[PDB]
Amino acid sequence: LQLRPYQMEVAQPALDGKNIIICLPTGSGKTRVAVYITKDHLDKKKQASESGKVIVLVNKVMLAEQLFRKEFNPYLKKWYRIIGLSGDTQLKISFPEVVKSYDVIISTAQILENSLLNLESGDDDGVQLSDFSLIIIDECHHTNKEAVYNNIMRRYLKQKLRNNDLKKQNKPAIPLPQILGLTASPGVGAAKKQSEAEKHILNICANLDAFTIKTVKENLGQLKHQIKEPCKKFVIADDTRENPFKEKLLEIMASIQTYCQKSPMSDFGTQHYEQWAIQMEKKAAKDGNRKDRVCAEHLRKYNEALQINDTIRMIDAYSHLETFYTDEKEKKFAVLNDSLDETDEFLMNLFFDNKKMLKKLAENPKYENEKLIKLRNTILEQFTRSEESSRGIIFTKTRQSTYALSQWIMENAKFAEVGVKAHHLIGAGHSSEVKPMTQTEQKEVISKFRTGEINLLIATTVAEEGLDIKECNIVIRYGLVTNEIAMVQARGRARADESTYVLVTSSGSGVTEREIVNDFREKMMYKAINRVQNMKPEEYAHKILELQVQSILEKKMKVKRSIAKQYNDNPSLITLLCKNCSMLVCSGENIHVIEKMHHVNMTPEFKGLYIVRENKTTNGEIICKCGQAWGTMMVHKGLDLPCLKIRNFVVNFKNNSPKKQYKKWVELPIRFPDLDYSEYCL
Amino acid sequence: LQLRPYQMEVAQPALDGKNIIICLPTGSGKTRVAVYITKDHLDKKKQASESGKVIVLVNKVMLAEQLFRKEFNPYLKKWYRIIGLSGDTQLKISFPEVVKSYDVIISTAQILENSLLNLESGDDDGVQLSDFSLIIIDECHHTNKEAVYNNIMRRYLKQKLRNNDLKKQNKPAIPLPQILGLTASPGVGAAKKQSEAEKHILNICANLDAFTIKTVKENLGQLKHQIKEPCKKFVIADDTRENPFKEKLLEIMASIQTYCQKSPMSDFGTQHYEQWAIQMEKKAAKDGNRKDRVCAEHLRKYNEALQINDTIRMIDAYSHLETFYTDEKEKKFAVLNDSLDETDEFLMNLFFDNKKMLKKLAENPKYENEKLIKLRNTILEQFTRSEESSRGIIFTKTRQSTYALSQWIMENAKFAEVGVKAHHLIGAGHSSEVKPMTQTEQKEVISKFRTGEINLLIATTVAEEGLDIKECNIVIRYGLVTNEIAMVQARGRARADESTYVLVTSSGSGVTEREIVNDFREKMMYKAINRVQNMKPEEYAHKILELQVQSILEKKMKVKRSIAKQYNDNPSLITLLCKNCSMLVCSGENIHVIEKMHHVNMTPEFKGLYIVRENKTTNGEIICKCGQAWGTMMVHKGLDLPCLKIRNFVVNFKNNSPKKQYKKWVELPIRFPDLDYSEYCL
RNA sequence: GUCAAGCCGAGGAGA
RNA sequence: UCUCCUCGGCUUGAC
RNA sequence: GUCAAGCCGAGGAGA
RNA sequence: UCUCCUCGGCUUGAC
Ligand SMILES: [Zn+2]
Ligand SMILES: [Zn+2]
Repeated sequence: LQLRPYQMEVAQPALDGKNIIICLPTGSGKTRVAVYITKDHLDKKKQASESGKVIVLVNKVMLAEQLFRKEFNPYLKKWYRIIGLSGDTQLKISFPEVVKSYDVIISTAQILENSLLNLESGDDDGVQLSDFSLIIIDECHHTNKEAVYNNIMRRYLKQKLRNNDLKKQNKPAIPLPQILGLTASPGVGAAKKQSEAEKHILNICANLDAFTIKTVKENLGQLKHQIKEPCKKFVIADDTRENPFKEKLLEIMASIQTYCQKSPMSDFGTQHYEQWAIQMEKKAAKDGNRKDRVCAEHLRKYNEALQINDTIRMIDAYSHLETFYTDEKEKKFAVLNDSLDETDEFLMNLFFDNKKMLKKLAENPKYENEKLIKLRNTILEQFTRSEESSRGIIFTKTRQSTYALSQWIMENAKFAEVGVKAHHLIGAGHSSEVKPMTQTEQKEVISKFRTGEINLLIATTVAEEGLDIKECNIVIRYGLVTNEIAMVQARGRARADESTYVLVTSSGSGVTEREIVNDFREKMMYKAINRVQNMKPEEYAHKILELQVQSILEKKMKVKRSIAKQYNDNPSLITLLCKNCSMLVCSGENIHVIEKMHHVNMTPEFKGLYIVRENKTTNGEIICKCGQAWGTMMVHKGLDLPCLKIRNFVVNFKNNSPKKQYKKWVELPIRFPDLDYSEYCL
Repeated sequence: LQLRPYQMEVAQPALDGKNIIICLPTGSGKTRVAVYITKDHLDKKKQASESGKVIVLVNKVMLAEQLFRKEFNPYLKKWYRIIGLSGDTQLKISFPEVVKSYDVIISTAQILENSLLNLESGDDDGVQLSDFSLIIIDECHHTNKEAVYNNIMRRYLKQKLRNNDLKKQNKPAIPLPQILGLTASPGVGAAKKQSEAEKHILNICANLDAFTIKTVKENLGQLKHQIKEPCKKFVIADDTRENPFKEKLLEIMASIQTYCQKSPMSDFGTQHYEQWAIQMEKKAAKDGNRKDRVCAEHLRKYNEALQINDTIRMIDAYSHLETFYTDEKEKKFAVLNDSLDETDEFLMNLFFDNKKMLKKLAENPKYENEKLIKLRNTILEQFTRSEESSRGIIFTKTRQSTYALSQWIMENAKFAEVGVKAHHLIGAGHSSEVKPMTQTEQKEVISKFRTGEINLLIATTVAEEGLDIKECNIVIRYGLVTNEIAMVQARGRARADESTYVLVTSSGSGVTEREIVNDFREKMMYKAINRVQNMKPEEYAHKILELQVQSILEKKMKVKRSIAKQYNDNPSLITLLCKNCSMLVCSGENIHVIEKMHHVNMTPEFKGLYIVRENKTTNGEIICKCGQAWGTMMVHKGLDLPCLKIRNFVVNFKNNSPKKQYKKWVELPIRFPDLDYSEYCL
């Protein structure tokens, strides 16, 4: 085992109790300190002949795998038992046994939280914090209002308050395990005033029951000498192109609005216009009136097209619009086949013509963009001066930006002659209609980029966290900004001597202000850390107890308000109607539930009312006669049961029918019966 | 006849209807209970003057023979007629007559299933379950998703649902026979949560229409007193040798990969690397490109060599590699005789040299292994302390492990001076290129080991089931684990007072976790058995009917999806090409079928295109000009017809030719004509 | 009584 | 989906 | 080992 | 409240 002087200095208090936090810059070997502390604690327990239980909590499965593979297991594999859990991992043994089997655990917090909830509900034995002797948390800054770590530590704090009550009343008390937290930047919860930043840091400490931040001061110099600082670069551009195509799109906007006779009262292409369109569509659906709901949806689509145009070339906005409208036309063709609306037909007659005109206009690369040209100039100069040693990382905002920029970079032959290789990267969560990337695909891309099979990697906020890469020189941000914590993490991910942290932005975005404020929050955070390290121990204890009570009572009354908050036992006392068109779809008696998860009806009347879409190229889509999507087919129990999304339906109570929208099955108060499938048999 | 109090307690409900299950530990005389119940049922039928038909179903022919010989026949031979059937037995009488002749039957389930299928298809009269009056099933735990017992009981459950429909509609109904099931551990279908284990047990009960598990509780104590528990032992070793030879093999790996310019992206020696190699070879064959398919195959061979090295000494991996490459060289010599490829010749020039070097290096027993040394130490201490009373049983994973360990144990003189005698044992199914052991050979080895002619018996999963041996003290597992059911059966096969259940394992394998989880699943299974025995009879009936409908509908829609699932009447509309090399081999017009089983072509053009290998020392092998194996010669009809394996060929449709691999004759949609051999005559 | 070949299906373990 | 292991059934043929 | 679907919760940014 | 992005957990199913 190897340790360094500043590591001892920071970790010295933890060696004897002192449940504390640790904050060190990236690449400081925090995991090494954690493993050393765990080994010391286990040795002390074995010498003392008491049970030694250690758990490590991480918010990312990849982090758990990396910790169990690279650093944690190899050092301590021989002395004790080690294992790493996760949802992906097949927890075939159990959670409780691995707790009372290995004496050392690595896992995501939510697994432990689920075990605790099972224990309190009595469904499973689960485990209690008292069964442990040491908790280690990674990325403490995520411990906040009601995150998972915060739930675990709220449980611990309730136990500690119970112990406080007993000590002055009953001598026996439940022992509480030591708590160690790790991070690099504890962060600022939007607190601007340095006093508010101090309050935020004290809240973080109280959430962990931390005795002190305990940052390195004496040996700090040597640490600073060992760590290096990259180089920055700012680049700003102004928008003056897009006039022809954008003006034509705005003319289409105006025509549609005059058809609807509506006043947006806001500049076109802003998310406020999207919000207004959503509100208008919701109101139209609630009132049951047509001619505006479908028009509101189309206005929303045109607004999204205008936004993507503002951010991306005309061809991408055209592709989005024509894909959506080709899907709508396929819906209309299917509706005609199984068997004319003034709004739909008016819009479509306007469209076909304007779509042909915009196809003709789209073949005009004279005014495509300038930010992309400037990006090309940047890319080429840095990669040419790198001479094949450029590990380019691109950060953008959305999925479509990544896809389109990767495609158009591959199209360009200048990068090809330079030898650049570009591949895109995105998250896992399925959303935005875009194909998510599987964790296996993520790992494949990262491995290719590490070994050099990929020289240019387009990514999103995922790259800003994790993604341990040996070399990262040219890290460019294409008009985005998240916060000081992620900003510092990304700027520290450029782990190379001559690394360019380049910010390619539009003049409108004030990212320079945010980076300046981030550096100032960094120095303010260091100052607040020094202050708290210099605050009175008694006052520090009083304030941490204060914020502990804050959190405890907040959670208590959150449960109080959310005991039920919605109670009604009315199995079949509503009518569900279609959204775009108002016809009786179902009632509360013909519908049934599966697994307490999926809602579906199987009555032949339902069968002979809807329409089925040929699956896009088993789980085929199901739609209405007006083209409104109702759900998807499912194969559970073997029956081809059409599950439906309540977001696409509307509700009407039999009592008074105040039409409203739910947007989610759980949100509504009433309950639907479980699918007792004794019927449908033969 | 002899019976014991707990046997009456468990079997009392079955004496009057109550189609149920029974679970008792090994050596509890379950067969005695079954024969007593059968005698009681027959006596009741004769007193009542109604036909009494009893069938016994077993999944192993040896089990049927043992039951008919030792316990079942002798007790009841006088009162009624008894017989035991099996595929090995010459069923010259018939199935239906023995059903309506003996009034008592012992057989494998598949015989009854085939009779039922013949009856439904109308080809043969067959028999129906209504013709029976009592079914007894052995090893109920095998009754699962779609095993044979599950098919029989699905037929029975469909009949029962028909009867349920009639009772409320038509008074007359088809009588259903009583059902009795037997086992020792009903098992857990991977269900971890105790609720999921309860669901699995309820599914098992529903599959058998069981009214209750009916386990012994009152007299359980006496049973526990009568049965004894062996002693356990764990031993773990770590791997640090193999560096020279393994490093040289990995250098060969790297050279081959650089020749192919491929990135495995995974640690060498893992089955994932084998899967990737298989996928790459399949892709190469599909695309018709060479230089990678043969290279992929050789990479697979080297991976297998590395795995066997990791598990076994260097000499075994060398023997495997040199045998395979000597076969390849014999193929090449034959190809040269009947008449140079860059990949083959490059690989072979690399090989000859590296093979000579590895021969020179192989004579180095300084770092052969440590797990084998530890195994030797174990073996010697237990056999020395046994003083010739050691019935050693060794469990391993594969055929080659058994062969090599037996050979190397016989080579060692320490066991020889101790007087140890070692013989290997394997299954019957032909696979892995290894000579399978005939059931006659199996019986010979088991008889020799029982009488003491063999003191050490190396075996595989076969030994974990059946293999009734009087004495078994030292049962050692050399790095393997299957499940809780087989674990408990094997641990109960150590039927002696002082028996050592020894687990010799590598530190990597977590067999200790699995055995702990197996004991915990045992107690959880007992708890679930108690619960179901304490569940409400009405709720129990409802849930069993629920799962019965589950299974019935699942099978219904499985047939629905598998009515045909692949339909095409195109006698000669494809071209079959060789796999390793892409040349036209045959078409769909020149090929013919025999017995609906064997595929072959006899055109002289086919004759003058392939090559024949001298049979390894009638059914000689047939190969291509590129060394690819095409099939084997056959003598059916008397003609020397070369049958071919579709796994070694590739297909090309005349319409659009999307090259694909079938791997099996049945899987493909099209049909080939029967061999009308009116041609070829004179 | 013994052997060889081929085909079909099923289960378990691992990945 | 792949590997390993196990089981049963069917057909042919030979000794 | 791989894939698809669905559901639940949480965090960050913007408005 | 809406949009965008990210994360984790659960269930099912298939290969
Ligand atoms: Zn509608
Ligand atoms: Zn060939």
